[PDB]
Amino acid sequence: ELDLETLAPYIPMDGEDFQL
Amino acid sequence: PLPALKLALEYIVPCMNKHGICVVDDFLGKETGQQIGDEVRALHDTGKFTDGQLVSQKSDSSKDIRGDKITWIEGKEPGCETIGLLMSSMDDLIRHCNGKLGSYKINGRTKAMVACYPGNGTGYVRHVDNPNGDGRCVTCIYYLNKDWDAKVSGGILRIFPEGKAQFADIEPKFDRLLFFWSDRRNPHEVQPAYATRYAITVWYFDADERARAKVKYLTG
Ligand SMILES: O=C(O)CCC(=O)C(=O)O
Ligand SMILES: [Fe+3]
Repeated sequence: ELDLETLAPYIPMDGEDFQL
Repeated sequence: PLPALKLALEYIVPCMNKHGICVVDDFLGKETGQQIGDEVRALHDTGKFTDGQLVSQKSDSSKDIRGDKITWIEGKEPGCETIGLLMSSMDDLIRHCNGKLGSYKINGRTKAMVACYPGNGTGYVRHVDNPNGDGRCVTCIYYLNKDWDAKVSGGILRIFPEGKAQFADIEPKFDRLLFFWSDRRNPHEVQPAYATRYAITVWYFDADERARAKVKYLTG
């Protein structure tokens, strides 16, 4: 099987993230 | 935009729980949609876009996977005020969905990905947005292509919702808002685009999954 993370759109894992 | 409470509880929530995909057409109206288009075109014209990237990078060029160019927008930047209004309207809908979208607890989101497929047959191969638990639970996309004729310019987002007898073809229509579960239930592809195609995505996080993903990242 294929590692699907190699096709997945990047998002920052560092920093915060925006809080709702 | 329409009153968030009713749109969220009476349309978005049931549509998402039954189908995992929800289309809201004519979300913000023509005037606001055109203002967003002008802000996006200004980002494009001033060289802000860079090659779209992938979660994990192996030997392959990113352009063999996704052919778009993007920039990340927080919402308060000068010249992005209407994009900021879009993001706040998305957020308002999600907040009115609190605790009603599956079992998720949505507490946060990414910045907005402003993305352009610059024609020339560019697209995005079939993929899952969040295949291995990075916290993303809802993908939210706003399309802003006035005059798009998909039969000639392509660029259809085709989603293959798991277990369904038909796939879901989403034309990147002006002022269309789209939600879908980001996990493996919704593999999808952007079919080749033959004109300049714009869309703005935010991903909403499930609190517990996102915490687990952050722990994994912070521990190596
Ligand atoms: O623009 C679209 O319709 C979808 C883009 C997409 O699938 C992505 O960037 O992950
Ligand atoms: Fe995607």
